[PDB]
Amino acid sequence: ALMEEMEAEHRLQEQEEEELQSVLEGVADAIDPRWLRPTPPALDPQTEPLIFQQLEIDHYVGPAQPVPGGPPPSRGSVPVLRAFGVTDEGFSVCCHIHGFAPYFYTPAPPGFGPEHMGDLQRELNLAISRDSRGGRELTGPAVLAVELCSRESMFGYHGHGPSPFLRITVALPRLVAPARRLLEQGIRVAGLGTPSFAPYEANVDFEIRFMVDTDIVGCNWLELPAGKYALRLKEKATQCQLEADVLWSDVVSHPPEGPWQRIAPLRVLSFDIECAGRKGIFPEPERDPVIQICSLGLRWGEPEPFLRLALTLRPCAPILGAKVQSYEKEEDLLQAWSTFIRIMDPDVITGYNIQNFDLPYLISRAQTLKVQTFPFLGRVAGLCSNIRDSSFQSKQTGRRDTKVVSMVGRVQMDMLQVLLREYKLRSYTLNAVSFHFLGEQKEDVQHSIITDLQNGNDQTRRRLAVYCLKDAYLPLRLLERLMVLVNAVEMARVTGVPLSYLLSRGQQVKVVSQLLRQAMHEGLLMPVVKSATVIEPLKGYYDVPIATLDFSSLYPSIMMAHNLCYTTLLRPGTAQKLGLTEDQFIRTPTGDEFVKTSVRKGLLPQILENLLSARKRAKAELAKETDPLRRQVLDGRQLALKVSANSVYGFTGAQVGKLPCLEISQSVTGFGRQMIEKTKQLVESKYTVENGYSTSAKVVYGDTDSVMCRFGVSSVAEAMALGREAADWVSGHFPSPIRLEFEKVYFPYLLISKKRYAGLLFSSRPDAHDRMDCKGLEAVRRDNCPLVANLVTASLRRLLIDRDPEGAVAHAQDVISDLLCNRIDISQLVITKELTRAASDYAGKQAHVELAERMRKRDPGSAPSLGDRVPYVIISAAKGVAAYMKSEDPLFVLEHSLPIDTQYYLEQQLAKPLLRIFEPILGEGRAEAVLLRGDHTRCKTRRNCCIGCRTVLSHQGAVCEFCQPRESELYQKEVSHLNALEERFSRLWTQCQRCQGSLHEDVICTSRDCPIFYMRKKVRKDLEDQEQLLRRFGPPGPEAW
Amino acid sequence: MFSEQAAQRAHTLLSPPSANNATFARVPVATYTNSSQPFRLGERSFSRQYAHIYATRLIQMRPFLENRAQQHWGSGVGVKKLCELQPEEKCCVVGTLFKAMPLQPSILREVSEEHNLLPQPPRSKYIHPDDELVLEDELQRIKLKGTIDVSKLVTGTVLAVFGSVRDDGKFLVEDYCFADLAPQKPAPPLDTDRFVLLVSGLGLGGGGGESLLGTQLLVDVVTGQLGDEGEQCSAAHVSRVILAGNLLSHSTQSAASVEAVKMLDEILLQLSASVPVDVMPGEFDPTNYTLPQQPLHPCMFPLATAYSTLQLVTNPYQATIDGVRFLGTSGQNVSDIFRYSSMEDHLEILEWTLRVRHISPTAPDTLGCYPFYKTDPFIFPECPHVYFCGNTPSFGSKIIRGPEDQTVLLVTVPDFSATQTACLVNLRSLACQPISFSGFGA
Amino acid sequence: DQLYLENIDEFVTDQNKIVTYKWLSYTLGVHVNQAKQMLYDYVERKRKENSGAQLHVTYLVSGSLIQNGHSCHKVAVVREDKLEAVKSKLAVTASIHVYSIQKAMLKDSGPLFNTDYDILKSNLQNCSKFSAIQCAAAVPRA
Amino acid sequence: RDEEEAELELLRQFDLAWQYGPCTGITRLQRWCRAKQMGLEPPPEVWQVLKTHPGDPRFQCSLWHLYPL
Ligand code: SF4
Ligand SMILES: [Zn+2]
Repeated sequence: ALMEEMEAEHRLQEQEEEELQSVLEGVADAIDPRWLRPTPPALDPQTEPLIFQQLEIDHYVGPAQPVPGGPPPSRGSVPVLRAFGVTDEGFSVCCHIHGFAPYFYTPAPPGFGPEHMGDLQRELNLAISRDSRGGRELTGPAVLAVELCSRESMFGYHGHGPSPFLRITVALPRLVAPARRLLEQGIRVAGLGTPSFAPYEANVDFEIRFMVDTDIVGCNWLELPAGKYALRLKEKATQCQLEADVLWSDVVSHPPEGPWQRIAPLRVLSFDIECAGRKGIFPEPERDPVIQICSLGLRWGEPEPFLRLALTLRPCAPILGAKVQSYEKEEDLLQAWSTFIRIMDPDVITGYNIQNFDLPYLISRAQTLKVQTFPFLGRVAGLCSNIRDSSFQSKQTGRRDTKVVSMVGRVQMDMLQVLLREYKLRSYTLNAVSFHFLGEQKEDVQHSIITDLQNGNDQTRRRLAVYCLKDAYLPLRLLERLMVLVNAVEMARVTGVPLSYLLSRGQQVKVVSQLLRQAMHEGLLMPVVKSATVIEPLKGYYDVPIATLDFSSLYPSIMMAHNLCYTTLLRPGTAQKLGLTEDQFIRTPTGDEFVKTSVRKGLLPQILENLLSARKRAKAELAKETDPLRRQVLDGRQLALKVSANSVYGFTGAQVGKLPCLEISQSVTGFGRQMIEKTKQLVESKYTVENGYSTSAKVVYGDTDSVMCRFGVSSVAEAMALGREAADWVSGHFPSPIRLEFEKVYFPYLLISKKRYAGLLFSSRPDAHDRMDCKGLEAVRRDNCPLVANLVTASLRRLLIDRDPEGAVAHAQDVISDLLCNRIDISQLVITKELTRAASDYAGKQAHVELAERMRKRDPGSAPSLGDRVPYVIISAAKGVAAYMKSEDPLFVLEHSLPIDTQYYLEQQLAKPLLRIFEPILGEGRAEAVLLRGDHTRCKTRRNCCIGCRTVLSHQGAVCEFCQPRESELYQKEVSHLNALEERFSRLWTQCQRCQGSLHEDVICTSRDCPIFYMRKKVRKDLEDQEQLLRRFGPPGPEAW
Repeated sequence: MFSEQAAQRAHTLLSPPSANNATFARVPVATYTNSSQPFRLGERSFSRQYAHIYATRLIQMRPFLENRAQQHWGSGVGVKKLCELQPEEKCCVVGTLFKAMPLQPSILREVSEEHNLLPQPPRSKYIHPDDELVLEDELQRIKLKGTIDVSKLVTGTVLAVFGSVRDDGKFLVEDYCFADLAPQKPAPPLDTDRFVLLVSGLGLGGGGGESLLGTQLLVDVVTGQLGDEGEQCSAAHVSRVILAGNLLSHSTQSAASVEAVKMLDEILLQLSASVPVDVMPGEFDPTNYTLPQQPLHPCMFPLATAYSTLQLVTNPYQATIDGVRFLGTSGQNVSDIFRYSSMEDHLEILEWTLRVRHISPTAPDTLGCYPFYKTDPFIFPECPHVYFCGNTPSFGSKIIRGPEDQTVLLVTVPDFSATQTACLVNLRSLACQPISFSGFGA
Repeated sequence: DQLYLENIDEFVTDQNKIVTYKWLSYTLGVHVNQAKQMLYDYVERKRKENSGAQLHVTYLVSGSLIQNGHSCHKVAVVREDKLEAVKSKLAVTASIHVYSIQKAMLKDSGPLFNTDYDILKSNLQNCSKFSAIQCAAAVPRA
Repeated sequence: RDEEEAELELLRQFDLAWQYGPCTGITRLQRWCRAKQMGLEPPPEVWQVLKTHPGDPRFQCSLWHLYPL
């Protein structure tokens, strides 16, 4: 039920955005030369055109303007479109487009004639004026035009040809929603009675409608011809260098195919802040000041940032390779940063978690300190930034409640949002992301330490500034590594939506845009409507090669094959009346009838064919290009094409959407089942020992686009040859583009269950492997301790590479025995949970809430605040105590040497995954006894006392008289242990120094997710204890001579 | 020499039994003074970070290197700290080196989720063509480039580099110099020949028949059991014996050390009854794994400790014998440098460590060391007359002189378990002579 | 002085022991050089009158040598057939004397080490009482 | 309170000074004596303050003493 409420919330958000978006009442109002954008040259708008790449498009309402050769110089509330972008040389360009108004369609009621048209208009003009609903905000006419055209609905196959339709064009965008609703209620028209009009395309954004009508795709190049526009010389409403006014019928768009595929030199600014809050309390905007602000600006294309900057409160020591400014009072710091943001004028803004914590905090602090000119960040003069609240919730990516900051003219790309919406990870913290993606684990610092460093001397503040600069620079490294911007530009070019819409609205807008673009050619409207047989596997350990056959885009290929589309649907019981012949249509297994291409070709097959052709061209051109930039662009293009092709079906089959239809989904699933069954039967039929082949091949795994078969051969080369021959033979009988291709071969195959398999990857070399492949992540939940993942990986490696099940069993036994004897390090058993919800928001009490409360009662300074991640381990406690009462901070356990509840870890972390993995190998039930029911599964086992006899000693010697002759043997048993610790110590602390990046400076890394943090303290305590123990023996000799 | 002094007395053992027999006396040690006090630590504490042992080191070397600059590039160059530099300005900077390498082992990789990650077995030199050098003083880091050898130098070296900061942020280097030798007080001369025997790496517990026979022959020669009258008379002048590290075998560390220790105790009982013995613990000996290794506990030697000639000392054995100063180690620093540098000859490595005025320059970055805070005792206060390190595959000896009229003898003592060779050091002419034992086998 | 001669004769023939010099020195309680002279006398006088005497006398050779440009000192134990070559190779000869006598020919040197080690362990308290070098500083402490 | 607060601030500034070396794991008196041994001439006021408040962990302990570095 999440989809319906998400749709309702998005509709409410859109309706709120439409209201008061008219920025006509919203308007209420020491420089380094490197910052300035390059100086524009002398341009004459009568001989040369204007060429630029546009990034974002939006609209505002205001009085009309005297565009040459266009609309009259009026003042009516007509929409005005704005396009911000970059020229070739780097000049920011802001363009104003006039004279475009929204419109929609209605069907023609019976008996309608042209003479009524104008009368109808009058009545509609009477409606909004009479109807107080709509905010009671109107100036003049409500309907600009009523026209009659010839269109046919895209839903179903009527076969009666095009029919008359009424196109209604209204002055304002926000007036589309009210009048449309009235058209459902019927309108009293003299002679015609009170007919009703069904809405058509009445829920399409104004910007998308303009992009479809004028054929402009997102992030594509635009040309304004010479002599067709006007250049503003005075009263520039925006802060850009060039403002041009041009009518909407002269803007020429160049599609991005070939020489117009380049990317203009964009500017990207990554920024971050550092604040000095109170001890033990999460930073707040009212009282906690902002001390440091760091920024890095980069021209897109260059391999290095072109501007570094770090503004710090109080005097700071100089930095080599950047610039440092010292401001006495925080108000000057904030205003200076605002002036820097205005003058540099970046076109992409990023950082890490800047949408939720950075900008709202800065704006709140600016409001509190009474700095009036800080909020003006947008390219529109006199536009105060407004903080709004919103949320995005899904059962897979969780729930996010975030603030949103409005900045007109700039595109924000918060890396946290991109990672959330395009990846799944155990932890989304910056340190974990950096370690996972780049292999470097960064340093963590407490807030109390930062506060102490703030009151220090100049060098300490310089160190803080360096840390902030590194933290702000890391997201730029991530952006360059993942090439997020290039993929975003490719998606905006392919799907025909602006760059910003990719981070604020769902998947349906892209498919809606593509459908409208394709349908406009044939004159087909879009009516608005309201909302298997998997092959049975055989779990086990196949020690023979297994061949993999893959279907290339099974669902889109099936849709292209049999002419499955919205326009090709047949109403039941209609073929007989229409006189259709039995050889024109096909009958899907679910009981739907579809006409072949001999009558009409649907929209979806054409779209998918165009996408496949584009992908083929991209693949062909990839093999010849040598420039890395164009290679990246082509890779992004092909990836976007593949993703859009896959997502077409995801749009079509949704139960809740803008155009649901379950018949297509049922037919596609039925065809998939039938084709899988046919493939299985044919593969069984062909490879038989009867036809002279060595062994009888059979299919052991099958689901959607994956068939894993056993051919009974033991040589990888023969396996690949037979797989390719089988692929060709099977694909020689599947009609239409639907094809099956060889993929790879796993020699050691471990089949746990459905969607759970592992093996060794052979792709190119039949003799040399590539890696260890494994689906069914299993150990992926963040609440699972890393011990489970480590054990699973070790077992898989031993089973696949070593091919020794006995070795894997022995390793598992050793790990379990070590766990049951308090030998495993605490760092492996740490479970971290985030305080996502408030304490009162939990239906029942949980462990981390109680742990946080107890830590706060102990010491507020180290107590984590709400929203942070608290770690805990399950300590041993008495029976009858509540389950949530067993959690404890790991450091407290280390200090007090508290016992660890081993039974909970044994029967709640390793039992289920190990059982699932080893059931196919050792059999069901027996594997449980082998693993965790047996002797190894049990492994049974202040004054000075003799180590040997374990008796109370009257003296303080190492041993009593009874154990004297063995004393020597004890010594070699002790020092050899101490040595084994000392080396480890020497390999820990120095390591942290390498992690710190400096030798002479101190180490202040207190990260709680780095195992070295716990290990070093444990080693230090053990060293002290061992030295105290060894002092009981005699001293080695004199030390004072 | 040994042969010349041994051949003086005529052979008498190839004759029927005679009534009389010769009997010499051990040469008593005229003077001796153990001065291992900085290397002997009392109550040991491990509640500090390593940063201390770096910072003090720098502040203990700055007054030296500057003087050296005045003797190389004249008095026209003034030492300028990193934060006071300006681009394209020729200047001298004093600081430590950090060698970034990709092959340096990391605990984090071996302990993280990677675990196996196709584990790399231990191997030889970890040097890589992609290693980089970063100069660092107490405040800032700066990458180096120019006429500087990346592979030869190692981490922990303290040097003064002459050059300038280029526009890209790196430091162009024209010439570098080292601290060179310390001031030295000339040793008093002697009157008669005296010998000091150096042995290393007995390797007890290995079971090798030839190695055991060689050890037996060495024990008999030193104590005067074996040899004609001339040989016994010439060996009667050996005034001391030093056993430097690696006493046990590789497989005696976990164990079965309860037999190797008994064998070592019997050998030390044999030696201590005829000649003073000084034992230095090694890497494989039962002691802690810091660089200053405290002496072996006397409880492990019930028999040998009954005498007073036997003595157990710290790892760097800074001593004074007959007015001649000796300084030695167990060979860990040389091995670490050889594993983290492109140098091959061990004698060259020893001389290089002598010319940086530091016993273990790589410590504590790759070699475990106690975290001192008061002073770093590794720096030479006075240049020793004899510098030796045991456990090297090839015996070596070399006499060198400093720029200020010094005279140092470097000796690399061969691993006796493999080559079966020991060294005789003269104390009058400061000459080194190898001596090897071997047994037949077929 | 035929008493020790007959004792050694019975040690080698009947009991078939491996008679080194330290073993004989500890058994008869005499000075080491006198033991070596006794062994040499026995070896020389055996061959004149006995046509057999399947001995395998092993000598010790020591001296100076040139190795890797160094004036190395060599001490080695060699059999009765390789003596001439080792004499030729060494520039200066310092010590040459009888070392070991045993009737059964030895493939390697293991038995000598085992015998000497066993008799050494049997008499630890007087390890260096019969040596040719005696020190006055090393006095045992109770 | 004013004298004690000023003395605490002075001791904290002494701890955070960069020209004497690190300040972790060693008491302030030891650090001051080490600084004097090398001729750096550390301030005498810090030594007097340390000597006039003996045994109180708020003075002898270093700045990062409480935190588990
Ligand atoms: S000091 Fe060690 S534990 Fe802390 S962040 Fe660095 S590598 Fe991780
Ligand atoms: Zn006891």
